[PDB]
Amino acid sequence: YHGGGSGFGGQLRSWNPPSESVDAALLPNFTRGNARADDLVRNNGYAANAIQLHQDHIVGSFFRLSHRPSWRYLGIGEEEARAFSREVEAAWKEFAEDDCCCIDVERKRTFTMMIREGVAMHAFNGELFVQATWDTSSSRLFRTQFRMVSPKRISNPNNTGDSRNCRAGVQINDSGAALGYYVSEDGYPGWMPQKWTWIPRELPGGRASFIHVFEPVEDGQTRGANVFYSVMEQMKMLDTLQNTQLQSAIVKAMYAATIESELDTQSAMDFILGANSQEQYAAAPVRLGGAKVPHLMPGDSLNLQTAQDTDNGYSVFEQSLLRYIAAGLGVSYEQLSRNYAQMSYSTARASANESWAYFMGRRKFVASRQASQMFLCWLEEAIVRRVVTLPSKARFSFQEARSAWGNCDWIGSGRMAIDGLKEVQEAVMLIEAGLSTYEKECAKRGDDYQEIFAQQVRETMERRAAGLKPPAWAA
Amino acid sequence: MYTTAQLLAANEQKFKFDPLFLRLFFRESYPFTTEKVYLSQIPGLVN
Amino acid sequence: QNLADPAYRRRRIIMQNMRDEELAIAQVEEMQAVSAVLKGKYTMTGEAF
Repeated sequence: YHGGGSGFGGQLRSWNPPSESVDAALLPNFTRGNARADDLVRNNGYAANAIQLHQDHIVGSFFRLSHRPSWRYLGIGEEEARAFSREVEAAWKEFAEDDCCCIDVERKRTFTMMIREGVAMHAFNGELFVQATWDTSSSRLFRTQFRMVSPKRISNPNNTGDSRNCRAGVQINDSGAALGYYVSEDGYPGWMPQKWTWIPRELPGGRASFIHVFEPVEDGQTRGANVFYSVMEQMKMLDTLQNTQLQSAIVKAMYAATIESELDTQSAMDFILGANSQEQYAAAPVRLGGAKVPHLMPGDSLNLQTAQDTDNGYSVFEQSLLRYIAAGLGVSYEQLSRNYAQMSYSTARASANESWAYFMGRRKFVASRQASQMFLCWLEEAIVRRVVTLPSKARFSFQEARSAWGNCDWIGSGRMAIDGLKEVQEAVMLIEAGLSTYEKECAKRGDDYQEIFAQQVRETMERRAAGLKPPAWAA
Repeated sequence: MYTTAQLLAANEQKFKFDPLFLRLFFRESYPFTTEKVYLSQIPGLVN
Repeated sequence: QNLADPAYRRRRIIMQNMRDEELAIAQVEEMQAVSAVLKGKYTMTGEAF
């Protein structure tokens, strides 16, 4: 091509990017890249807002679980399948949201909030590390414990030159499949000697010992890259500009007026401004009276500096940069920057729904994956303990049918309404037209049809007993 | 001066060497944990 | 009969070193305190100080 070679008369003649693999492009300065990204997200208001939006929209307040077993594939009657489904759902609802916080080892988290922790960690560091443990304590019915570990906890020991198999703390097979990890102890305080430990990705018995969740851009990408990588400098310089602009405004406004007399400073201040009245260096404090007009002789002049407009394009320039950063992060500019001005309903809806589609995609590709992994890990312990009896006519056992038995998804916060009435009208019209299902609409609203029907029945019978009024579902 | 001079080949013709002794006679590896290394043998001879 | 990795040997060596460092620090403060509430006057001096 023409632009491919050198450019329109040199231009990018001296710019030859070093064609290389993703690992070559990220490993050499992976540590400092993560450090810069976390520093920006930690001490930048916009980045903190972005990560908060991620953790509040990907999952939100609740993370409901819905399991559908592959009864058709497993040759299982649907009634037995759904009985087992409700049993495992009851077990999950009594286990995951346990107030013990004993699902996690540190006892300081709950399931939904650690899901948020994981998705935020993946968002602002490009990868996610979780581990599973079998507690030795016999007090709890379930001995499984969970813990998320920062990627910085996983590194090549001795920080040596990277090897083919051991890749900055991960062991890959001949085909490149990861099988083991190197995780070191906590580094606070880092002055104590630091010790690593090798952990298999999964138990030889099939249990998933460790869970690595990320989106690999290219094959062989052992470690994910945070989304910030493309905008770090262009947001760091932005915040530096904001700080410098604020300081410049302060210094420009702090002088205001000047005096050009010939006499000494204290006498000039006494004769032109006031002050004095000293009870007994520190210049002189001037009394804040009202409407003081002085008298002057030749060689004296009071000049009030006109200063300058303090926002000469700064606001619009930072607005454009915020548009750029919103494009980079994939979230809507209005959400990122608290700017809803002069926006039409249709255009606001378009931006909001495209951002919502992005968020739903990221949810499905991150939170669903990690939730499925941890859910299967817990389910293996559950079936081993035989708390719930798997149907006796299984054509395949759980060991090979992990995916078959673990067929389940999750529902986060639903598509929250922009108008409400339009959405409910769409729901009712689709239902009366038979174009959708109670499952679809309750998922869109963050509900579930089974227990919503149970609640409807309970309220109906309560109203029947009370003799108040039959609601709009009778006979 | 006007010496654009695109290059097309970077031939090395560097070296010709392959151990093959690493696979001929010393297939097994044993890195040390300690410093002192002990090896012995047993002679077989009798009247 | 039961050796150990020289890495672990270094680890325990450093642990012992930190322990004796802490002891040496603590005894300095204890000497400070005994001098202080023993006579009130208290001077600190030494080579290269």
